[PDB]
Amino acid sequence: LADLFPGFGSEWINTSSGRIFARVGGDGPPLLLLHGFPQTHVMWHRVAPKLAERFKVIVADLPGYGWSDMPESDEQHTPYTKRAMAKQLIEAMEQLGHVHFALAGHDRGARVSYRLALDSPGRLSKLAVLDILPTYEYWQRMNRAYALKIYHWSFLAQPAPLPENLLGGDPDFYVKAKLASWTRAGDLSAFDPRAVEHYRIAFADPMRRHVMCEDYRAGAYADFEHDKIDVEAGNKIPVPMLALWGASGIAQSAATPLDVWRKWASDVQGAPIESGHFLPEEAPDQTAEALVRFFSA
Amino acid sequence: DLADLFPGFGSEWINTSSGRIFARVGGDGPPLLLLHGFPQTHVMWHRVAPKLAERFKVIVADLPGYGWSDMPESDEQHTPYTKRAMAKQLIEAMEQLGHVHFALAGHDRGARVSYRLALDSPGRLSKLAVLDILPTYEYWQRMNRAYALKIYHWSFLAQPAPLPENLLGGDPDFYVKAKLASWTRAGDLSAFDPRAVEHYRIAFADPMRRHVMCEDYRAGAYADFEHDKIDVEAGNKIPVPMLALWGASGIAQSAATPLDVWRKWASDVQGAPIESGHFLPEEAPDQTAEALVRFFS
Repeated sequence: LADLFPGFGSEWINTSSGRIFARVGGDGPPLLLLHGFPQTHVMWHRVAPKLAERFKVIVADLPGYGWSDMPESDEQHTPYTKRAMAKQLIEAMEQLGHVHFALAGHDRGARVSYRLALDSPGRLSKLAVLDILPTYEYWQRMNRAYALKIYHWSFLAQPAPLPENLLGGDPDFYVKAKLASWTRAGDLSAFDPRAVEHYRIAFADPMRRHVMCEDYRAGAYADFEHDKIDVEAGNKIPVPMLALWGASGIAQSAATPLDVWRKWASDVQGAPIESGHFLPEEAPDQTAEALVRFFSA
Repeated sequence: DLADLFPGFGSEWINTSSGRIFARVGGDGPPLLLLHGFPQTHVMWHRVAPKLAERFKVIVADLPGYGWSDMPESDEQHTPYTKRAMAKQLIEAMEQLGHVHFALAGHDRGARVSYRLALDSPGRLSKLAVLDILPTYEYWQRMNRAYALKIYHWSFLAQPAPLPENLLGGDPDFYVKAKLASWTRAGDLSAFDPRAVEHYRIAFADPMRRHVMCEDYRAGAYADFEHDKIDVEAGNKIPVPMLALWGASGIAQSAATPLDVWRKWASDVQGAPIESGHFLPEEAPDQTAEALVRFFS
């Protein structure tokens, strides 16, 4: 596997729930970058160097993803709930002395991120979420069109071992299919092939696949419940927030992203980026500039 | 290997313009066509058909593309696996037997053929029974988080080929047994005759058969929904006396109370829950068979 972060260090961060792997580079204010599915921290490899000019960039594999440890799950999928992941990453950052930091997340990582901001807003200076709406909003908008678009939300959340068993026949196919299907172009061309290999290798591990399903199971159940509590309580993220989404990404299929995020966040700016779902890889310069601009003031 | 679960039934290969329909035929008296659904074949009627065959000419047919019926070549609109097209094909099959006016009971996909048949060509039916379905429109209209999770396969199997085909190829025996078991009240395969499960497993082991099933579900997401929508919007009602039976633990009762739903679709509907999961004729053959004989005779 290629080193896609030339000059970044590699940290194995102990937490109570297992080690978090991260690449760490740059200097200045701490900025944690979180990837999503079916990716690993290397999806930031085109934007992290630009970020590392201005920030101490921590490019972490989510709990259970990539090279991070995989806490054993349970019937409530607890360690793979975004609430638990957020707590674990808070612990990780505290291990580095970062008790107040900036956070950009994409996909599942963005769900960790906004849940972090809801649960522990004092930990965040600013938050950026890339190509998501809250889990609640996806489920609340789960009509025929959207159930077909993000079928994987309900397929991967089926009880184990159903998705695991189907995924295990040809894991390569499914990870490449998801990478390809959510880009603007509909193929793998946006990705560095070395990055694709990282994703594919992570996906080839049945335990990693199981964790991804647990993530999606949490997404269907506890995460939704946690979000539901907050929306019905009118709890809003008070952390200044950037919502970026792909013009051809997932979030904009569900609804107008900024409208939605304004219901969840008191201080949110937003911009589309001409991109499919994989903003930092499909549109690295535009994503990097948006993030630098936002986190720099 | 494959047991004969209809001793005394003939076996009929019925030619149609779209390919052969396989059917077991028994009994004498008024014709009654029995259509199975997914992921089964005609043998799912093996426990109720003999009781029916005491009063009816019972034609137990494999749906087009299912079981041993021929598989018409599909197209970009999945036309031959739309319920409208399958209904036309089964009408043609019944005409080959000289049955232009017949009784029809369908389960699952077969019940979708059956009510579409009833909407399109109600002059063909004396009486209709649908087992454990609501119209396809109603499932998509009711689509929400709970139903998406419960009938995730409606959106999974409707994904563009070859995604569900490739995934189902990951563990087809597991998948068909998982569907069979998970939709029963027991949660396991104990309600089924092992020889019937073998029929379903063998049909499901064929990749072409699995592709047809996906074509059926693709139709189910697109054209079938559109056809149903036209009828809802035109206020078209099934005018054939109909019986809606559903499993107290079945697929229909979760989304909406089936008789109240079917009354919006049918002018003359009676209904009863059956103490069973989805597979009424196998989980509750006596109760199902009683209801059907009572309704049809």
